[PDB]
This record gives sequence, structure tokens and C-alpha cells, in this order.
Amino acid sequence: QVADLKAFSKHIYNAYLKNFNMTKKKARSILTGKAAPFVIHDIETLWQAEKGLVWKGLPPYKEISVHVFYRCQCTTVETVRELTEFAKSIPSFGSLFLNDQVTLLKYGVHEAIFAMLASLVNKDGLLVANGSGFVTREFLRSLRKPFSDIIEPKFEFAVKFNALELDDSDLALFIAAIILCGDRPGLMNVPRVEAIQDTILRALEFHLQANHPDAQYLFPKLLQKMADLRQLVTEHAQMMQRIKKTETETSLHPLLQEIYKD
Ligand SMILES: C#CCOc1cc(COc2ccc(C(F)(F)F)cc2)ccc1Sc1ccc(OCC(=O)O)c(C)c1C
Ligand SMILES: CCCCCCCO[C@@H]1O[C@H](CO)[C@@H](O)[C@H](O)[C@H]1O
Repeated sequence: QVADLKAFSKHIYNAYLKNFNMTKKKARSILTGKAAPFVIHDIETLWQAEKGLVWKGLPPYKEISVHVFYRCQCTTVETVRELTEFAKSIPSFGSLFLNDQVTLLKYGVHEAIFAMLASLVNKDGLLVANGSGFVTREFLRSLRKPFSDIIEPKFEFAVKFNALELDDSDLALFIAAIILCGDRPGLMNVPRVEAIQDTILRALEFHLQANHPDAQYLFPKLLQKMADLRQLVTEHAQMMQRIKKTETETSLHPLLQEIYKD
């Protein structure tokens, strides 16, 4: 087992470095000022940032709240695309039935995504694009409800998550575990997913005992954060449904539309 585990963790860590445009290692040095980000904090900085300083269009919007809402959708779509390629490299994810892969992604990407935004976060805002911009929490608290309500819970999750001091090597296995979940609805081969998931959790448990020797309780602490993410994402989807019911001008990217189908 043990040399298997260490090498299974290595391959997952490699898949992660290979597939994600941003790492917490790069985020954390930018945010501390070892590695500059353009500060987005109102209409005119968003315009500046989108005119090439941060991004290189969007469905028409009529106000800054919808506009940011659509910027959030762009990111999520970009993160879903990279999460898919990451997963296509986790051991034997690739060998599940193609529909179970899709089901596992349909139902786990927003949990993974919310774990990973956290890497980009400090109490005051978060890095965006690939570290080229910094959006202030005050600007986002300023948007009108329901938009600002759907954003703030992610900063609350993020800061507490960051208090645990995970690094990219840890997050690669955490994210793998969130995606290989035997209880998503509609899965066909539960036992096999459940089985890959158990190898992943044994790999993480091992990895955390090596990589974080003094944190004696980190492992069940991280199991609980996955449960916090499930609830965080329950809440999120209830707010997206509220926005769909009440803000009828606004639209949803087609991929998000499938993900949300039902
Ligand atoms: C942590 C934290 C704060 O929460 C977020 C932060 C981001 C980072 O991306 C942004 C990029 C640009 C902008 C800007 F500049 F337009 F303000 C804001 C945020 C992106 C998304 C979220 S939360 C989120 C995630 C997904 C999502 O909708 C798409 C979906 O649910 O599938 C929406 C509407 C939201 C609000
Ligand atoms: C890249 C993976 C992203 C996953 C998001 C796509 C999930 O949507 C589902 O895709 C299926 C097509 O296979 C349809 O049969 C379902 O009705 C639909 O809900």
C-alpha cells in the first residue's frame, strides 16, 4: 500500500499542476507580495480589467450586478473545463462508464470549485483570472441583493478553510475525493466509485500525516470541510434558483444550464 499511496498521490498532484491555470502557491505569493494585481472595485476598474489588463463578449447586461454575475459564470465555466481534464487523469476515473464520469462532474464541480476559489482569497478580496486582478470583498458586498448574497458565503467558507493551511499537494487529493463521490444521484456503478474514493482518502490520510505532522486532527477536519461544501453548494443552488425565478432578464451559460438541468 504505502509506496502505492505515495505514488498515487504524486500522480494526482501532477495532474493538478498540469491542469489548473492557477495554484495556491502562486496565489499566495502574489497576495503576500513576493510575486502587481489590478484592483477591481467599481464599474470603471471592471472595464479597465476587461479591456485586456485582466481578461482578453458577455451577454448584454443592464447593471453592474448582472455584469459581475456573468463574470462569475465565466470563471465557473473555465474551472469546470479544467476540473474535467484533471479528473480525466485521476487513476481509473477514465475507466468508469462515460455517463458516470459526467454525473460525477455534474454533481461535484461546484463543491471543488468553491474549495479552490479559497486559495485565491484573503479577508479583503480575491485574485481572479490568473492572478492578474484582485476583486475587493467591499465591491462585491456592494452589489445589490440577491447577487451579493450569493457571493459572501464563499468568502466566509474561504477564510476558515485557509486557517487550515493546506498546500497544493493536499488540495489535489482533497479535490479528487470531492469528485469521486459514490452518492451523486443517478450513478450506475456506486461500488466502483466508492472504491476509487477510498483509495483517494487513504492516500490523503497518509499524505496529511507525512506533510502536516503536527496537525493531529486535520484528516477528519477535512472530511468535515467536504460536508460543509456539500451544504454550501446546496445553499448556492437554492440561490441560483431564486435568481432564475426573480431576475428574469439574466441568463445562464449553456454548460451551467446542463449542470443545473433538473
Ligand atoms: C470566494 C469567493 C467569492 O465567490 C465567487 C468568486 C469568484 C471569482 O470570480 C470573479 C471574477 C470576476 C469578478 C468581477 F470582477 F466581475 F467582479 C468577480 C468574481 C467567482 C465565483 C464566486 S461564487 C459563484 C460561483 C458560481 C456562480 O454561478 C455559476 C454557477 O453557479 O454555476 C456564481 C453566480 C457565483 C456568485
Ligand atoms: C464536462 C462535464 C460537465 C458536466 C455537466 C453536464 C451535465 O449535464 C448532463 O449531461 C447529460 C449529457 O451526457 C444529459 O444527459 C443530462 O440531461 C445533463 O444534465
